[PDB]
Amino acid sequence: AVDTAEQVYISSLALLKMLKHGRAGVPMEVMGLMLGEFVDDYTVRVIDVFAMPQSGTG
Amino acid sequence: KIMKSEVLRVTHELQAMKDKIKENSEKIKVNKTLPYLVSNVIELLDVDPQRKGKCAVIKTSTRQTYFLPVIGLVDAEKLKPGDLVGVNKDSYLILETLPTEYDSRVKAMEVDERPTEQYSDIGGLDKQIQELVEAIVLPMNHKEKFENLGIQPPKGVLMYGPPGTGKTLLARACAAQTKATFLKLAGPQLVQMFIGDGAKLVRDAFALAKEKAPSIIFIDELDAIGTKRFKAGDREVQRTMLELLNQLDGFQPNTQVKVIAATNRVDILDPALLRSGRLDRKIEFPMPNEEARARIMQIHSRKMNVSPDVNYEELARCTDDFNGAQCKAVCVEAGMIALRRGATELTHEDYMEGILEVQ
Amino acid sequence: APPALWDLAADKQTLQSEQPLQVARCTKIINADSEDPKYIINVKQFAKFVVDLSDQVAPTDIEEGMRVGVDRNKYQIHIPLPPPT
Repeated sequence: AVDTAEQVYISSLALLKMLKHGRAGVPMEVMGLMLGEFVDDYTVRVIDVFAMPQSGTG
Repeated sequence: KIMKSEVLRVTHELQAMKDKIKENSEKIKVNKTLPYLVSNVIELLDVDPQRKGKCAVIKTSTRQTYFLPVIGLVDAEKLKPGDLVGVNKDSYLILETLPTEYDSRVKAMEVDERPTEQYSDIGGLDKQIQELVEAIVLPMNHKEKFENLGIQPPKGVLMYGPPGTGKTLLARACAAQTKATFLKLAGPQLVQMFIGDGAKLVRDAFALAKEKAPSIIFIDELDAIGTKRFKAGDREVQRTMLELLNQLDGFQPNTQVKVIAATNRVDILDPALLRSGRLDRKIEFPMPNEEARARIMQIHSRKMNVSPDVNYEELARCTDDFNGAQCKAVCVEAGMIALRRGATELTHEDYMEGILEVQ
Repeated sequence: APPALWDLAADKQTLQSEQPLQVARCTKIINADSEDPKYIINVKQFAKFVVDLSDQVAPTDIEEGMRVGVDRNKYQIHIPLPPPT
């Protein structure tokens, strides 16, 4: 039972990938996966972000 | 054979294509799974000046109009102004088009799979019913021979004669031999309160005959609406009727399911009912004589315990100027009071008892 | 308030029971059935819908023009219901 103060680091990679993914953000539900490395407890860094093929289920 | 050794690479590329079509062909099931709503389609050809012009007008069930071109898979019976088409959530594309009904009051007019009675229930009519039995058996199984001889079966047969002769249960008895889907339709059903209903009923009849599997559509009481008047309601029945004749005259692909008709009287004979597709087969069905009435009454009464001492002379004398369904009512009435007569065996007085009972 | 006391104390499990039974698509009634997978349905808002049958309802329990419960997220028929004066 312990909690810290975390903060999500956002570079321009994930940002621009979410902007192109937002351009491909059709009303149909879309999927994506974020990557990165966990260095400590209260920090998180994202580097690699890609898109996923759409499906009828969403 | 050194020049033919490059075919192996081509076959490897083709089988590689068959190996790689499983994924992009596999997503067809997850993308084309279920159209969530129903949207009406109206065909409207556009022009772009490939860059070819092709578009269509869409109308959703919620009264919302959108824009989309003609898209989807290979279309053969599509491109018509119909309903019940495939559509996704918001992409509004056409994926699976299937023709739809509604107004079920006309769609479910007479939903009959097959009847019980057969052609072997009557007696003394083979010389005139054999042409119809041929005209329903040979166009169903001998379609192969129709190309060697170049034969197209007629679509309009006029089963006319005095009423009460059984022109409905007998055509249904032959419809049991057709093995196809039987669909009745009444003449007065075309006369409706609202305007333009007869067009929807006729285009509905050719919508289920044209769209559905090979079936059998038998109509009756056509003479009750086939009046050639010179406002008037029978002139509205001339709009709907002449519309049907226009669909039996201007449609060369009408080689599909036949339309069998029967009139209870030929007093008002429409002269425009003469054509290969129209009512050309005019086989006269007169009132059966006492011999023929004893035949159809004997085969229709071969199930009840009838006394063997029947010479048919008394019933042959009592049956004067009668019809088929009248003797059927005499048989049914005999099967009705013969129960309460105590004797389980049918007596001979029950014939005249029924004749004088119902008539 | 006395009737709402025991039910107010019995309202705790209504939060863990709120996730199920939440489905309600205005009880849309069907019209006909061309094939067993796809069923043509029409909602009271004059919007005709089509959805496949779920695994919780048997196909033999479907009647022509029958008001039954149906999901508004998966669009499937979760559970039917028996119901003029």
